[PDB]
Amino acid sequence: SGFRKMAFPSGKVEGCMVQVTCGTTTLNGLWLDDVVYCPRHVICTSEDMLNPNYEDLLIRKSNHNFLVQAGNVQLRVIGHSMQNCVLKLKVDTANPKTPKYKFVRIQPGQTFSVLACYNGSPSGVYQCAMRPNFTIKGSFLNGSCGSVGFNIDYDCVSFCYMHHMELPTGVHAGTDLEGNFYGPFVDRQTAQAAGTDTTITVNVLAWLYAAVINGDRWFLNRFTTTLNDFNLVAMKYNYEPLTQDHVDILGPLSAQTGIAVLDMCASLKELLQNGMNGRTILGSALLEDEFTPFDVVRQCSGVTF
Amino acid sequence: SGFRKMAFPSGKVEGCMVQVTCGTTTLNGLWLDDVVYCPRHVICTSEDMLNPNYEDLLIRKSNHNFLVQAGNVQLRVIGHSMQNCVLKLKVDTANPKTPKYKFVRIQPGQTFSVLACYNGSPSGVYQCAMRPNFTIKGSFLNGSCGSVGFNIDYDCVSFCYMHHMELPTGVHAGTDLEGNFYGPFVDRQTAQAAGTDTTITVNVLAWLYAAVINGDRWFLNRFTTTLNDFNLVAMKYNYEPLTQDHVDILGPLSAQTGIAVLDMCASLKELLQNGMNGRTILGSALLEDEFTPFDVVRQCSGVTF
Ligand SMILES: *[C@](O)(C(=O)NC)[C@@H](C[C@@H]1CCNC1=O)NC(=O)[C@H](CC1CC1)n1cccc(NC(=O)C(C)C)c1=O
Ligand SMILES: *[C@](O)(C(=O)NC)[C@@H](C[C@@H]1CCNC1=O)NC(=O)[C@H](CC1CC1)n1cccc(NC(=O)C(C)C)c1=O
Repeated sequence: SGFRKMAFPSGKVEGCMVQVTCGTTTLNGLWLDDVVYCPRHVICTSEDMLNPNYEDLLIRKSNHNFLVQAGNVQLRVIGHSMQNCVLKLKVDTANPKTPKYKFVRIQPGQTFSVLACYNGSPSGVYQCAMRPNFTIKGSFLNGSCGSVGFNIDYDCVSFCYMHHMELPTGVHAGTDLEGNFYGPFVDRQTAQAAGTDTTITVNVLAWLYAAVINGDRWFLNRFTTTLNDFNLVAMKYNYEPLTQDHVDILGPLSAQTGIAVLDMCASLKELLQNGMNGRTILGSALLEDEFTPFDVVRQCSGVTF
Repeated sequence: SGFRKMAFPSGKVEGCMVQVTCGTTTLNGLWLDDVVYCPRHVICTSEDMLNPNYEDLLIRKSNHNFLVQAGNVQLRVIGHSMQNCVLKLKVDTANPKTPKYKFVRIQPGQTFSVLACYNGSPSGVYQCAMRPNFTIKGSFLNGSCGSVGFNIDYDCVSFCYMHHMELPTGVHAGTDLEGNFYGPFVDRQTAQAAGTDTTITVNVLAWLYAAVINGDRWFLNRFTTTLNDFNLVAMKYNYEPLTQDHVDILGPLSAQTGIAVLDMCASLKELLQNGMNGRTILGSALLEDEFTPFDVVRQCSGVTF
């Protein structure tokens, strides 16, 4: 028992991280088979940033401009290509440690582990979620770019994110591994606002089930509610509307704990209307919406990879 | 920018994790060179737990009783030995992936990453701290035992913890890698209380510096205080007394942020006396004492391993 924020192990992704230099700018890249992926903004200077034409900035580059270092091993680029906002670099050697893997585009609310890298070298690891505004509350210094977000399904590593930008708010935007941005963001140094950051209601609810399971259950309440009724109170506290599909998802928790979904929605509502009044749940003095149903399952079942 | 709880990468420790069966009971062990370390309570049955004599439970064991599985590779035990509350198993093969490593015994307040394992297989990773009561707020299901806590110093992996027990509170106790328990705990199923869990003041202060650095600075206060004065207010809020050595440690933060230690101690005091009154710091609605000065440095500097 006990409950914490925890990431999948990094191990598998560590051996896919490489350093990529072009011009001066060096950042991180990801090496799978005979391809190294990275943010295309590696070809830009601090000036190009303000309004780059990537197509045209790229014509003036050739394979040999792109230095790719695997610790000390220098890989030869024998081809290159821009896919959306990523660059794909054909290289001579295939990665001996390439795991099973896939490129996924997660839905908002979905969580993933992030291995933060500086200069191809991984500095640390943490879990975060694709916030409803399509940002993420990460920790990314300069040099962090091209670091990635991933899930693991026993063997298979799912790549959901590649890091590109920081926003005025101290939050981050980035791409799937096909290089399309989550949200409306562009890889340019222009003014860009997040949008309204809402709470992932379904994830909050699971966090409650996890609480129950761990014998933090004081916030349980005799009241029940209806779906429509509860959403009225959600919308007003800026909570993502809750669908039938969200309830479905919370079924196995619901079953296990003996607490009906809507009774848990009742208990939540009263916490919105009445705050936490000082107390803590699982040590957190606020509500935590960066845990999927699945995350909770995993951690209250002890799954491995 | 941004700030999160993040662990070192696991990678290096993953390749040292193995499964150890004796009797029925299987748990995790750690394989360095030609030795596999694990909690000695692997030789016990659910009954032995209530009051085992380990010496005598052990005489009736021999090398072949101890099954050690590295994925599928079965290692041959050619020797065994009890060190305090751990068992050391001489085996035929040395671990090809053994990194540089050391056995450390951390001080209370010190943090470390934990890679939680079930059946030699690592399920996930999180950071936690040796609480002043010598417990840790972990997430450990049955089968988690022998999972370990570690730091990394570029190359060198420092082993600070091996997991053994859960306590009535949903908290955990365990050993250094020489097998001595942190705190007064014993590997037996008897009644054991944590003791008073105090807050790691010095770590809180660094978390504030990290806040400042990230432009959460509302809690900054014109007042200053004295060391003796502030401790009076600490003791009463159950905060670890603050030494000169703690101030020393907070120097480089102090310098960088331009905020004197005692001015930060002033700002803290008022947060004790006045609560957070609703607001959040770095998204946390309480004070976070599971970040070392060093942790903060690392994350606001981008160090790698
Ligand atoms: C990345 O470029 C990197 O690590 N390069 C070596 C990364 C670094 C950021 C600094 C702090 N945390 C980070 O994520 N991001 C940027 O530098 C990006 C590059 C992308 C192509 C734009 N970057 C550059 C310039 C300006 C911005 N941001 C803004 O203009 C905001 C005001 C919206 C930016 O994100
Ligand atoms: C560990 O034994 C394991 O994983 N074995 C396969 C581990 C499992 C715990 C269950 C939930 N989280 C855990 O950490 N710990 C125990 O089972 C320990 C073993 C040590 C030798 C005692 N254990 C066994 C029996 C009873 C207790 N605890 C208590 O009696 C408390 C009431 C103090 C215990 O920790």
